[PDB]
Amino acid sequence: WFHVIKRFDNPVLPFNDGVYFASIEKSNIIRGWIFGTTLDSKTQ
Amino acid sequence: DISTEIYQAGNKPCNGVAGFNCYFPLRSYSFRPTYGVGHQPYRVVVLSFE
Amino acid sequence: VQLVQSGAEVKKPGASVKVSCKASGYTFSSYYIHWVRQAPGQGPEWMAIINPGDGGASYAQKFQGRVTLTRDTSTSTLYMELSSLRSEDTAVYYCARAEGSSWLGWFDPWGQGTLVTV
Amino acid sequence: SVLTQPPSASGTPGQRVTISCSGSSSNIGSNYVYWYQQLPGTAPKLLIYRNNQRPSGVPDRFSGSRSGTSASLAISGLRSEDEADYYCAAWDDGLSGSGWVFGGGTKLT
Repeated sequence: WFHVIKRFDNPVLPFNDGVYFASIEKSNIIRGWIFGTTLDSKTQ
Repeated sequence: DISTEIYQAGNKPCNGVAGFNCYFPLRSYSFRPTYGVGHQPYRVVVLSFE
Repeated sequence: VQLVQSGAEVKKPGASVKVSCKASGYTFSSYYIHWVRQAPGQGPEWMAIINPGDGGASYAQKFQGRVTLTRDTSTSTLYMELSSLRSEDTAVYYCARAEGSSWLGWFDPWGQGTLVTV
Repeated sequence: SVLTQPPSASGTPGQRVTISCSGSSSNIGSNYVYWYQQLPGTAPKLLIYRNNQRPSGVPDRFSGSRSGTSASLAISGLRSEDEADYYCAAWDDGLSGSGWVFGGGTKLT
């Protein structure tokens, strides 16, 4: 569980065999996702 | 995907320099009209029926 | 608008023989050049196809690597340097012209040929 | 492959005979054929394109055709001037080499 209440908690997390992402919200602060492996401008 | 990094075949750390135990994975075909059958380039299309 | 050969004579076997013919006429960068060898009393065998400009080369199975060709644009000369001459290498060479940017089709007229004997 | 040809072509002045090249699969039935005539003492000269038309112009007494894996040329109005050697050329596309292969050798009598 991550929460935002100068609060800042957005690390990178490992991915294995899918993921379940849940969010409880009213103000719609999440705009999307980004994921890959390196972001080395060589791997998509 | 696209990957142009240098292969590390052996247990020796190297970067940038190419040569011994630092290989380039991308090698090119060579096509000439006088080559025999089997070395001819064959266009291949597949289908993905489900 | 024509091609003429060069003069030669008998040479020792197992040596290098220089053969050439000139080229003149139309534009040069967009016409492929064929060379073909013909033996007396039999049928001719196809020798080589050459792209001018970059000087692209291709050779048959029976002559792959054992023969060397060079080409140029400004001087307009077309050389082979034969090596490893046998009694089989006594024949007449012809230099030709093709359709242009294509190695399939009819063959434009050849020269007078060069006879080589060992 | 090897493009077998008859060793000779018999004839008399004033009649029609056919000279043919028999080839293997993917050599005659795949690509077109080229007929050539070698006059003695002269450089060889083209006489036909792909056998549906004349290249520049020849009287139509000579007719070329294909049949299966072979090619044929019927000649009529034979003269003593036209006694020469006939050759056929084709793109082989065989294993380990795909050069401009030729036929055997025939003599017109």
